[PDB]
Amino acid sequence: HHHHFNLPPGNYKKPVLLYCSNGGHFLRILPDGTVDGTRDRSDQHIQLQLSAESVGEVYIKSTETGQYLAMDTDGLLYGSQTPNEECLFLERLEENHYNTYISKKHAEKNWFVGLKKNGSVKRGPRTHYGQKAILFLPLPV
Repeated sequence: HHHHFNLPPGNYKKPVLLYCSNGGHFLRILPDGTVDGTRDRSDQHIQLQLSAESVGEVYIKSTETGQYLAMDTDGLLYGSQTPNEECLFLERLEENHYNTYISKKHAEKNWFVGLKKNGSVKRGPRTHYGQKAILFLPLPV
């Protein structure tokens, strides 16, 4: 147990857009497996479906391509065709409002899903508690 257990109130009944408070980008998983952010609300690759695998642990899946968000051994996010250990994230409430996603595999290292102000994803080791890059709001599609 390396992290707190404050959980967000939302559920996984329907797909969502994961809006990053840092630069206002939506998390996107492109067909080729690339992960980044875009401000284009009409983009077809920002619709994501979350599912609970265990209380507080989720998969984040592209509804358009079926790919799973995953963080590799060097902290880089990628789209995986199949669910694996790198695809589980600890979904937590942060600052009493936002959702944060910590890599379960690398939870002890405090590696988060984060977006920079320019729309590029942050590498795990460059993220940490306290940043704006790690704060997301799940918006209904």
